[PDB]
Amino acid sequence: RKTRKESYAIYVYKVLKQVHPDTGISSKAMSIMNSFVNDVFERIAGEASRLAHYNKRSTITSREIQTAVRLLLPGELAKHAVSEGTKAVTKYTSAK
Amino acid sequence: RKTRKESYAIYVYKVLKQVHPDTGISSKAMSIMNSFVNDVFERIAGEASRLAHYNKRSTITSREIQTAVRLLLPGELAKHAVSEGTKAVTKYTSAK
Amino acid sequence: TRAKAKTRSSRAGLQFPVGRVHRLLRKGNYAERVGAGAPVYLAAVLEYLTAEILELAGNAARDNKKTRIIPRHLQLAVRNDEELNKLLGRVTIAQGGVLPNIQSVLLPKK
Amino acid sequence: TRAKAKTRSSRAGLQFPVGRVHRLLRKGNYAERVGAGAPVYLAAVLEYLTAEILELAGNAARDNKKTRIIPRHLQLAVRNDEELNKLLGRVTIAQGGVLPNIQSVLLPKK
Amino acid sequence: KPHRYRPGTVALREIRRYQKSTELLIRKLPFQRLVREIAQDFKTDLRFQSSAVMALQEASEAYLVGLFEDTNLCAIHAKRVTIMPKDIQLARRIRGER
Amino acid sequence: KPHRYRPGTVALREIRRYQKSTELLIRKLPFQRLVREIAQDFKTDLRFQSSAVMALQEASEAYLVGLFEDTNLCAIHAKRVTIMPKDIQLARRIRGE
Amino acid sequence: VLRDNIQGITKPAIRRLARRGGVKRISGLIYEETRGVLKVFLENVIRDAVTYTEHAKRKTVTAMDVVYALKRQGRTLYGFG
Amino acid sequence: VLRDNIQGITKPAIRRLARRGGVKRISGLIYEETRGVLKVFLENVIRDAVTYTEHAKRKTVTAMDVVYALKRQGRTLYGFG
DNA sequence: GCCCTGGAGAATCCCGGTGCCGAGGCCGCTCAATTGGTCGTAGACAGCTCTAGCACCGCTTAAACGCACGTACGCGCTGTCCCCCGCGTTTTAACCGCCAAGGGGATTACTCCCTAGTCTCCAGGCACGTGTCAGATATATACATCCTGTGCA
DNA sequence: TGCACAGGATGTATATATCTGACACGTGCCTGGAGACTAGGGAGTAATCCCCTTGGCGGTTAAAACGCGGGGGACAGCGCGTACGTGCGTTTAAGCGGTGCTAGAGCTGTCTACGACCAATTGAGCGGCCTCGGCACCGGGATTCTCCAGGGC
Repeated sequence: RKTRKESYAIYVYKVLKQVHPDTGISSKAMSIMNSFVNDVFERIAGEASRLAHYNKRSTITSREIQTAVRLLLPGELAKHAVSEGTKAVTKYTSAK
Repeated sequence: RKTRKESYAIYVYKVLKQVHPDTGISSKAMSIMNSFVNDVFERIAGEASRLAHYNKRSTITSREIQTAVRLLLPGELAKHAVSEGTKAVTKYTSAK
Repeated sequence: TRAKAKTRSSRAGLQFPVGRVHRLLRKGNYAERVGAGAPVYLAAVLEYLTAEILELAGNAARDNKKTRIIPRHLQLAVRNDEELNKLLGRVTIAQGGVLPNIQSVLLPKK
Repeated sequence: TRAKAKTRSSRAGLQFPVGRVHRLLRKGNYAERVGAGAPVYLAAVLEYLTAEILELAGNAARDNKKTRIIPRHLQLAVRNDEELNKLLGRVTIAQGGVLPNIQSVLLPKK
Repeated sequence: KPHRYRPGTVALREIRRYQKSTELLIRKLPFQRLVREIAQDFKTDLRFQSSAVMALQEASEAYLVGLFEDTNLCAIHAKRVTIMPKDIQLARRIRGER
Repeated sequence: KPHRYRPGTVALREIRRYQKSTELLIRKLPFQRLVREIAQDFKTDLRFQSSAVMALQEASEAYLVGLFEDTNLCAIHAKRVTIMPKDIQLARRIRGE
Repeated sequence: VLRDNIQGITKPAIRRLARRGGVKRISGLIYEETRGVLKVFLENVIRDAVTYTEHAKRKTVTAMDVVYALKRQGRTLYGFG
Repeated sequence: VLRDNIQGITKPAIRRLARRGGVKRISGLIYEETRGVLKVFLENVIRDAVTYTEHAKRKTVTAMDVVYALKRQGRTLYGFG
């Protein structure tokens, strides 16, 4: 039995079924999307790491992520991303 | 008094007295040299961190530093830097 | 006794894994500590970006008269959307091709 | 009793601070563990690079009939050395200026 | 009397065709031999994953296509339609590779 | 007959002089006013450090000088000696901006 | 509130920059084009620097903020920190 | 050992690449220049890839090594890892 | 003699029918996320000092600005020729499928050496203070550079 | 009469003298690095499996190569007119120096809420499997675009 590998494939499929229900994806395209998610993750997390170091903090928080998003995304993408993340955090805090 | 700020100025001055015994340096040039050392340190340390993550290891070692130096320096710089670093590590192991 | 398990992704309303993002943040040598809302924020942002790209790619696939999204559709979406082109301007997409573009001085003189 | 303290930099034969480099590596979020020879190697490399740049800059100051190195001399050294130019190809040196380069078609005809 | 397309019609046709396609334009075996030859100078008795050779090919083709785009822009700036080695060299110097 | 230099001698002289010097070539108060006006659109009642404005000026001059070098190369490619807005635009396009 | 401050860059200063860049002859539209290019560059950098300043909960932009922004754009500056 | 393998990148292949680039007319001296440029690019990337492979203590060059080298050179590639 | 147009003719598009292999769903299992609890510290917060950024004024003068002239330079046009393109035929080697052997990547168990963590001790590096010499500036001078009027070979 | 030369003017390099303020050194102190030691897990090492890389062979075509004829694009030469460089006189803020004020950066002391850590339990996510329909390919017919020969104005 081959060793376990992790990918964002099932979540990419879920989002695809939300936005285009009668549409599918090929293996190469799924590989590309997995690479895209990993790249964006690394960019945002590295920027948040650098911000925390610059401010002499030991913790990466929601506002570090917010400032990293504002620094890395181009404009309208940034404001919509900030809206989505704020909404998610508010809902999480309201739940538990 | 003010809080202490670390710099590389005394060490850069030591190396300057080694290479050009009769030459001095101005404060702006010392700032530039401090920035240069911090930049090169950050570059090499980041490359070594990425190498260790790529190879699934928890320790940054001399092997990682040597490989990062090879990746980040052009040609003869890399050759001579690898020679210097190997010399230093051999001397340290001989001493203690 | 112990309550039924809920995922933090379900608590936050996301299709992306909050717990996996938290583990990746903790094991990636970013800071000493990770806050509770940081993985939620990051997973939400990744989901939003994925949805944008997938919507544009599905539109391009519909234009091509295909049901399946392929790298050509991904590249067309990215290069035709300006902000995604800025975000991914240094990325190469395998089997993506290029946009159709001919300079007007090369067209036959009419 | 305990011995007289020796510095790791003196054990290595170096003018750069091995223990300070070790502390920076430990508090910099680069990995979970740092080996013993990593700061030694890193400090040796940093010393070598500083020595190269300072040598070229001191030569450039000597050509100017000056005894103090200034940003202009640093820029002249860096931009005239090919490998150092590659290393610092996208760095701006404050108060360094440019190299004296004029294109040949702009010079007067004989 | 035999049919002849004018000088540039077929070139525009090829432009449209290859801008619509996505497949690789170099031959796989010659590219592989070139890669192995270049790698000889860096280490001996190297083995290559097939996906590694394919990734190298994709990267090289993308690089060359972008370079030719910039070269065409330079040639058009010089009031030409023929691309030239000096156009390649100007593009590489403005990009910052030489 | 009063002395006149020919059209280009003084220009080459200025080239040599300003390639020899290292000082900042823009006036500091106008640059500072420009910086404050631009920052005004991102936050109100912002204060600045003198070193902040000086770093901004140094970066801006370095950028403009490098761009002008690339522009001169393009103009020479077009068999001209005069730089033009088309030359600036082509240089920026090949750079990626 | 400040207005009309891009005209303070002035034609002689743009010409001095072009002389340090090594150019001999300059067109009249170059000055306006250079004003626009400088404005774009400044807007990008100052936006990032104000983002850093607002993260630090400060009302003062610092040389560190400018250096971090320029390093974020791949334009590292030596000599201010 | 292998020799003369740069000539396996042929004139029609360079023509196809130029057509995808939007090029209508190609000079006869373009082909040698493109061969040299390609050799330079490949040498850089393969050097970095073999360095990664040697650090891992492997004899086989992998797609992940190629991807890491391209990412180091600021030429990120999607779809291979 | 120049512009328009209708046929050829080649290429592309569109449609309908077949086969196949890769996407998509299902199933079992195991590893990672969740739950509940503890604890120790990072960070939020209030208070306070004192640095530095802002604002105003007056004066000197460098630098910008506006103007007039003329001269190189950009640009458009025209003519030559040669080189690249389109096409047809021959030759090469890519490509596909298949087969076989072995290197080397990938996994697992085991044990040891290396590194983190702690405590104590102290010397090296930072801030502060002070003095003197390198460099900046003035000034007069000597030399290199440019430009034109002039003459002749 | 178009190409060296003389000579004048202008700018620049060179030498010397004054002066000042920033560099380099000395001092005191404190905090971070070194010495000595323990405990635990990461990684080195050996052994083993099986995948996948390499190497070879043969047949089929697609593609590369080679040659040829001719049109169109590159390039050189020329003429014109205008836009920019050069210099001069007028005007405007820039820079510099003082002063005064206060907002906000920076630091300290307190304490509490939050994130690491741990043990136990379970379901979500991954690997292996199997199946069917989306797409690739083919072939044939319709449409579109290109080009030239021929005739009206």
